[PDB]
Amino acid sequence: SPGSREWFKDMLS
Amino acid sequence: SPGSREWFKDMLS
Amino acid sequence: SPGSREWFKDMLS
Amino acid sequence: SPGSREWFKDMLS
Amino acid sequence: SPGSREWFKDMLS
Amino acid sequence: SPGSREWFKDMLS
Amino acid sequence: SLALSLTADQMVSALLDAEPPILYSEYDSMMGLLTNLADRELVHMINWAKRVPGFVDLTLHDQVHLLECAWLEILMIGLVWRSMEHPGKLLFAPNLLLDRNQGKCVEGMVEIFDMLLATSSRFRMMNLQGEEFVCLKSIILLNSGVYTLEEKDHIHRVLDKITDTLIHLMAKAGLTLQQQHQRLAQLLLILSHIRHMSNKGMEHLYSMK
Amino acid sequence: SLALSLTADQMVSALLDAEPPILYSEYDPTRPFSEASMMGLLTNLADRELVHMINWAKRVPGFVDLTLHDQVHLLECAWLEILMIGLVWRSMEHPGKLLFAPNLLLDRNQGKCVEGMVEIFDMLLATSSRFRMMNLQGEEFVCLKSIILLNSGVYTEEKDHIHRVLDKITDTLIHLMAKAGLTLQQQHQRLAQLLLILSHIRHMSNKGMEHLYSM
Amino acid sequence: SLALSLTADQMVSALLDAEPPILYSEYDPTRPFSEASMMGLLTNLADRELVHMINWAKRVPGFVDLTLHDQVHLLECAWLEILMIGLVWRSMEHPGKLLFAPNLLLDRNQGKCVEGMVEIFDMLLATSSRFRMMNLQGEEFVCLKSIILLNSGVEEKDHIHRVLDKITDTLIHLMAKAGLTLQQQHQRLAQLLLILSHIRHMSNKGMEHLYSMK
Amino acid sequence: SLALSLTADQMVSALLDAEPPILYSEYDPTRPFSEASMMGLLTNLADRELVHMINWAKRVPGFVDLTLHDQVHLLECAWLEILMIGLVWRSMEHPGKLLFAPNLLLDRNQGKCVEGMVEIFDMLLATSSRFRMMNLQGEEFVCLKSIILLNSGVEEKDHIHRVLDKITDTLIHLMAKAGLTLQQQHQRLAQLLLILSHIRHMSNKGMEHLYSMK
Amino acid sequence: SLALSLTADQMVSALLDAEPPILYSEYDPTRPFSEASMMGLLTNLADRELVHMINWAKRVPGFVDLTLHDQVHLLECAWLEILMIGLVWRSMEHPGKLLFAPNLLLDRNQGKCVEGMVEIFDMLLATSSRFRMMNLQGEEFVCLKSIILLNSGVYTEEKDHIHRVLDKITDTLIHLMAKAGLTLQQQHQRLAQLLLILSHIRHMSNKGMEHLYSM
Amino acid sequence: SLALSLTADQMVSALLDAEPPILYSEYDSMMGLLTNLADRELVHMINWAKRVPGFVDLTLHDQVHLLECAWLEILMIGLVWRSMEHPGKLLFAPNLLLDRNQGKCVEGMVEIFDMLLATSSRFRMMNLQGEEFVCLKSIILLNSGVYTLEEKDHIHRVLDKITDTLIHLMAKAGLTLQQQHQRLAQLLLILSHIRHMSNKGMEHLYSMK
Ligand SMILES: CC/C(=C(\c1ccc(O)cc1)c1ccc(OCCN(C)C)cc1)c1ccccc1
Ligand SMILES: CC/C(=C(\c1ccc(O)cc1)c1ccc(OCCN(C)C)cc1)c1ccccc1
Ligand SMILES: CC/C(=C(\c1ccc(O)cc1)c1ccc(OCCN(C)C)cc1)c1ccccc1
Ligand SMILES: CC/C(=C(\c1ccc(O)cc1)c1ccc(OCCN(C)C)cc1)c1ccccc1
Ligand SMILES: CC/C(=C(\c1ccc(O)cc1)c1ccc(OCCN(C)C)cc1)c1ccccc1
Ligand SMILES: CC/C(=C(\c1ccc(O)cc1)c1ccc(OCCN(C)C)cc1)c1ccccc1
Ligand SMILES: [Ca+2]
Ligand SMILES: [Ca+2]
Ligand SMILES: [Ca+2]
Ligand SMILES: [Ca+2]
Repeated sequence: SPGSREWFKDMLS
Repeated sequence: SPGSREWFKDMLS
Repeated sequence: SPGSREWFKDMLS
Repeated sequence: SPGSREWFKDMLS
Repeated sequence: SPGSREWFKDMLS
Repeated sequence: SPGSREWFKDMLS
Repeated sequence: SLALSLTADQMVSALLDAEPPILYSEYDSMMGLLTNLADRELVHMINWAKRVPGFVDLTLHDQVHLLECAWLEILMIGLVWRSMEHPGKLLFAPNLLLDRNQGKCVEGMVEIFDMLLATSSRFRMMNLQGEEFVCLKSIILLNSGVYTLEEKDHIHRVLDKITDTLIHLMAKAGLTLQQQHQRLAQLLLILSHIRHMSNKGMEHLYSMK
Repeated sequence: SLALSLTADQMVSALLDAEPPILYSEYDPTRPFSEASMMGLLTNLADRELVHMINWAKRVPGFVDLTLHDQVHLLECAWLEILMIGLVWRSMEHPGKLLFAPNLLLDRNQGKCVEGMVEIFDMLLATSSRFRMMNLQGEEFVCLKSIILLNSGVYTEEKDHIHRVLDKITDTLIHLMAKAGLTLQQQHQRLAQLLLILSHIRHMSNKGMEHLYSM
Repeated sequence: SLALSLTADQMVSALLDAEPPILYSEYDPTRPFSEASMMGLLTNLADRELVHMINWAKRVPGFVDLTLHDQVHLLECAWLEILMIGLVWRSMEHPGKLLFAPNLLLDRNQGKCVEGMVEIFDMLLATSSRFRMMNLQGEEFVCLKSIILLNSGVEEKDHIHRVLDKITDTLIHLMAKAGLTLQQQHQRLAQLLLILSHIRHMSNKGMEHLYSMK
Repeated sequence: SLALSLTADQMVSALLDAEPPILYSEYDPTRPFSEASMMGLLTNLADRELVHMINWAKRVPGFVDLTLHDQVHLLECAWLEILMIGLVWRSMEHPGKLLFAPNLLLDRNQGKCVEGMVEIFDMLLATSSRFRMMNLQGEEFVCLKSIILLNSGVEEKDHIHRVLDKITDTLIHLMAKAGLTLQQQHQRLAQLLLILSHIRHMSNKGMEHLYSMK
Repeated sequence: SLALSLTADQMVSALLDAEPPILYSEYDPTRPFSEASMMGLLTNLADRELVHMINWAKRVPGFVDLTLHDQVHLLECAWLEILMIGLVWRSMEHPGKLLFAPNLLLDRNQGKCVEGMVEIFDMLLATSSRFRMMNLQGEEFVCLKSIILLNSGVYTEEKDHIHRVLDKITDTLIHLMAKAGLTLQQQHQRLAQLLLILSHIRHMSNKGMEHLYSM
Repeated sequence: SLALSLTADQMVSALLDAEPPILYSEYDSMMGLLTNLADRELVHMINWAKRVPGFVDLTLHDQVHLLECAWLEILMIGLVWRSMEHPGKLLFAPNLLLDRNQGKCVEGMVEIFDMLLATSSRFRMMNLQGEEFVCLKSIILLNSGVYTLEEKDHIHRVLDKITDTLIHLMAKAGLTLQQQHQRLAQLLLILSHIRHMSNKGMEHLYSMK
């Protein structure tokens, strides 16, 4: 979900 | 066909 | 033959 | 459903 | 078919 | 109990 | 030019004097008898035409054209005239009087027969006179092929003379001006029916050749 | 009966008011005529004019008083004559040409496109020429066309009614001519010239029907 | 191009002179309508009108200056809008009815004969009533119909744009000559052109209906 | 009604002040578009814009004078035309592309991602280019968008008609103030309103496309 | 490295230029709030702001120099603090209210719509009040928000880089205050007052995360 | 008011004189030992707070609020300070030194342990001084509950004094003006981490009740 580690990682790369 | 007896009759009544 | 163009021509001259 | 008559009615009243 | 592109083209040329 | 609001109040007056 | 100077009475006289004789049917099929008669009447028609005032002023070409157009109409109006006193019958000749049911002899003729009988009935109802009849027959001769221009102008003046002559006859008989115009119209409309019957007859004749 | 009560001026008005619409033709104007396409074009036009002819006939004084049987008979007999006189009228001011429609003007050479049609064209053209040279008036034209309707089948008491109607149209023609200033002699001469036209119209109709049957 | 040299009076005169004929319908008047027969009649009429539309379009100033390709495109996109504006025009004197032809006047209840058609009839009737209420003139009508043709479908100004500007000038001229104030002229110009949006809409719904029944 | 007492300056000021916010898009920028995801993005955006359209419409002079029924009808008929004119406006500075949002700029080749959509994209791009070529002003844009709302769908003049006349006056005022001659003013008014026909057309094609994919 | 070469004025410009868009909310405005609908509304807004936060973070001087792992870590730690400081900033000129969006302005009583939320609202409101009373400037705000990004996860050589970036933001805050005319004593006092705010922002984020987990 | 008149050197002296003793761990689970210690340190914290200049000027209500907010932060900053010379270990007491792997004794504590160790490492890298430490501990006391207004105005003036005092200490040590501002910022940012760790600790404590 938005704000999670995996979400940030997905969004950042 | 147009102009025949039956056509005139059909068209007139 | 009677009534033909040629016949009329011949009869009228 | 946004844009439907019923949706517009709901949103305006 | 009247009104089609091809019909208009035929009629204009 | 130590660290409670009431305990602090009692200790500070 | 001689024609254009005749009085109405002189025109009537000339037309009456030009009348051909009545022929008897003669034996060489009903069509055979009628053909025999018609071909004999055609010979008399030649000399009749030449005695119609104005006709011989025309060129040979124009005379041939007019007769070629009108001959069957002329035969038919003659037939109708002599059948007038014979209700329901056609008097082809004095010795050849046919009723409607005898017309069925030739495949096709009985359509023509009924039309001729209805026209003869009209003549009877109008009480058509001989002097009027001869005027109509001469109009057919000069009119039927006429639209197809001095020679054709001359024809129109002769046609106007014959109209004058018809009116003279009606006035003399005591018809009012209104009656004269009405009767002139009634008589000329008959020529449309005579054309029709000739066209139908000519169709029949050509198809059996 | 209304028809016999009409004055001559009322008859003219009624006949003028009865006139059918002038019809236009449709065709590809970038495509040359063939025998099939020209005959198809004239057939199409005639068939459409026949529909409008019915509405006109019903407005001709006296026609609607007749029985259905009599109406059918008169129209069945006269229709091609009625088409042809209309054609001749509209061609009057176009020497050498037949104005089938405002957008379909044909000359005699174009008549050769259909086998046997040029002979009919020539007859129609000579009749239109006659009209022009007589200076036929529109009021006379409508009288003549209605005479065709009432006369062409009139032999083949209700028949006495048609004859009184036909007599009224004659009165109407003479009235128009007297109003135009023609002498008595000129009135009877022109009445005859006009009625003799109708024998030629009948002839052309018969030749037309014959041509239609053969194809 | 000659079209762009026309005065307002000459434009009006050219557009009036280009008008196609008013077409009559043919049908057996003793037989009642069916869905098939009514749609059949309207289809036959439209197809005849299309033939005469071609002759009309070629007489609209500017149209023959265009390439064949552009002429075909404008007509292919505009023909139903052009039929509809004509219908709405000839219906003005017949409230509640549509005068398809002088001998074919159909009221709204007759539109229900053809599935879906009554929605179109009601839009056409409202448009006709709007033109009546505005007292649309024949000279204004011919300007609007040519605008439809030229504005059909979807360096500063091409030829079509320049011709459309001349038709605008002509509409304004007509209004000025009738005594309208400048404010009234601009207001009426706007009212008329806004109705063209509704005519586009009705054409789109019509083409939909025609494509779905084919 | 107060709306009909507004001066041209007050109308412009009210319409500028009614403008909705410019919406941003949200997406994973490291994931490529698919048909599903692009249509999904455009659908999400449109649906957000519809919410803000309601607040905008209530601020258009005259709109709240209407009954609830009339308000609903105008919006139901006009909403896609309103989205499209907005899109075309914000795309003017981006030839060959459509600026759906400040962070969502799509070129014509990207429109092919969604079956059928590229025909709509091309119409929208041409309209945007036309507005650019005309140097459409923001004040003119807001007048046109309100015209769309009020002219939506299909005794002398009802309320809507009277308000539309005031917006016409306002457009002409804007043109006059920019120094256009009277002829230029009427020509530009016509050019602008004719483009509304094309916007109607594009909306009809869009609604078709949306209904057929549902 | 660009970040360490920026003058203080360039740092301010870059931080101001990095700012995310102000987001609007969507909801039925004729429908009253419930606990579910209000929490749904704030969740929706936060989730959208998170997307735009990523684009902002990448424009913060120094951030993009870090590894992916470090970027994720700092954002994962700081995001709710970043949302809350932004919320407090935009509420500054609205005493008693929280301006979630320009069309979503809520007071503390509306916070009671969600169980346990009013306590958080009160903390946010006291912080916004503190901002107002300090007359916090937008240039200071952008410095503080970027300090949160770089600091909140900075314990949990590339770490020495972040610390030099953090020192530059401190230099930037002092520059802004000196330019405003504050004395040396007022500059260090205000630097402290501003940085102590960040301990309260951390506290509110922790309380927020706790509330989010419990529901 | 007495607090507001102290020089920087007098503030330092007062803060140093207020320091509580270092306690030894005592036996009545690892959590049991820590709880024992914490509860004993809380008693000393009461008298420490009362010796922080400015604190007893506040109302009883405000004193309770501030301590209720800050106490675990105060314990934690103390823990971090005394663990500074013990890399990788936390010196809870002289007789209770735990490494990171000993933190796994209580489900949940090892998250907290690593944070405390990273903070102690930061203190070591900054070479934090005792005089600086006592300033930070007193800032925690006065700041942590302070946003929730004369009494709160007074607190802000005392907070400003402690800032002045930190700067005085740094200037005295020979840091440049730039270094002083940078170090002040570095030290205050630590208090954000101390808040975080306290919030996490309080969560743990409440959930096991
Ligand atoms: C109506 C009677 C008739 C003819 C006729 C009319 C009047 C008259 O006095 C005498 C006969 C008729 C019959 C045959 C005919 O053939 C001519 C052949 N010749 C010209 C080589 C001509 C007229 C007839 C004509 C066509 C078909 C069938 C019958
Ligand atoms: C002479 C023109 C003409 C027709 C025509 C005349 C006047 C007019 O206004 C329009 C057309 C003509 C052509 C065809 C036709 O009948 C079509 C068959 N239908 C009746 C079933 C009738 C007249 C025609 C007639 C017969 C043969 C060849 C051509
Ligand atoms: C609205 C009337 C109408 C047509 C019409 C409009 C004005 C007019 O003057 C004549 C007709 C209409 C009907 C059918 C039609 O078909 C065209 C088929 N051809 C193009 C193959 C066109 C228009 C129509 C259009 C679409 C659906 C149903 C009816
Ligand atoms: C042309 C762009 C577009 C839409 C759009 C236009 C402008 C804008 O600002 C935003 C979007 C579009 C796309 C989808 C859409 O769905 C509405 C679904 N809701 C109403 C249930 C509406 C407009 C679209 C419309 C129809 C088909 C395909 C694409
Ligand atoms: C205090 C407002 C708030 C949120 C909020 C704060 C600032 C802002 O700009 C927007 C919203 C809030 C609400 C929900 C939320 O998370 C949703 C879950 N996502 C991240 C998966 C985050 C913040 C909230 C946080 C925790 C509990 C209840 C409410
Ligand atoms: C970080 C060590 C610690 C405590 C501690 C910190 C510093 C110090 O000097 C001494 C202890 C801690 C542990 C328990 C505790 O309980 C208080 C219960 N009383 C308040 C009733 C307080 C702090 C602790 C806190 C929360 C959860 C787990 C462990
Ligand atoms: Ca990714
Ligand atoms: Ca019938
Ligand atoms: Ca509602
Ligand atoms: Ca062609």
